[PDB]
Amino acid sequence: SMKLSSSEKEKLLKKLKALGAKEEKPPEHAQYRLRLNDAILTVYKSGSVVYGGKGREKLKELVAETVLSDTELPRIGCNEAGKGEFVGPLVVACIVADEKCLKRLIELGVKDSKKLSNEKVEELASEITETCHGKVKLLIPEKYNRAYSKFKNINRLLEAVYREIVSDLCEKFSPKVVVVDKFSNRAEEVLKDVVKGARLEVRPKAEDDLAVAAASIVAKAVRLKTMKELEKRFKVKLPEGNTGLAELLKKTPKELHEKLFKLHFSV
RNA sequence: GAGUGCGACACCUGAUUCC
DNA sequence: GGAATCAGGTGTCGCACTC
Ligand SMILES: [Mg+2]
Repeated sequence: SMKLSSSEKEKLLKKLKALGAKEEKPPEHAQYRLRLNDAILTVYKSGSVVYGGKGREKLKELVAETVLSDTELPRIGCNEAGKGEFVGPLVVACIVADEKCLKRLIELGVKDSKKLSNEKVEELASEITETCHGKVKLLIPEKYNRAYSKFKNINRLLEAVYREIVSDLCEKFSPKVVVVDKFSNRAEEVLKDVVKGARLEVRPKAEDDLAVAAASIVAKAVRLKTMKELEKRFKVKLPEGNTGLAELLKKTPKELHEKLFKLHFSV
């Protein structure tokens, strides 16, 4: 389920009441629950909005209208995966959302990839990339390790990667807003001068933004796909996160380390 | 030692909808 | 009994940064 902002929750509630919806007793941690005919809408205090009952089409459209009314388009959301994992690639993804893309993300109930299973992520990423334009920078470990040699700091590397993608996408698409996770204290500073006239937002919990969340899903799916390829390529079994790393280091032939791991890590 | 942000991974428990 | 959605919480492992 997607996450509504504070203003959207309030505007959605008013809108649904204004066309007759009946308030019902909300479940634990929910803000409100409305019935419209036989369709149920539940909005959690977190902002997550959940459809229930039957004939959910009218509810879905009303939510879409609400989110569309206060979301400036076109916009870009930016996110990375594989940053803190010793094994496998670093992936930076940016998604450009126009109206058709935004409506799609809403329909899909898109949210932060951290809250999604692997199968859900792969499924959603293909739905996303079928509708939205975007750009992905993939750094498999062999490439990552070379890039890291020049930067000697992951934030500096991330800055360079984001700066290039965002600059190119802004020149091409000229969005009204650019939103990105605060991945370093210097990220705003680096991105400020490549976004042209767009409003730039660098902030924590950036995945509350639909386009940022869509980007987290794409970046994560690219990582998962690459992890599988690395496994078949080097005939090795790999953990998606940081588990069993000391043993994995010993098990893995030394000449494959630069091809599988982020060597600068101390694990 | 304690935090913040980013990246995760692995679990527990409760609620809701539909069949 | 099955599919799914949400929420509150626990632990572990990394890079960067602050006190
Ligand atoms: Mg991410």
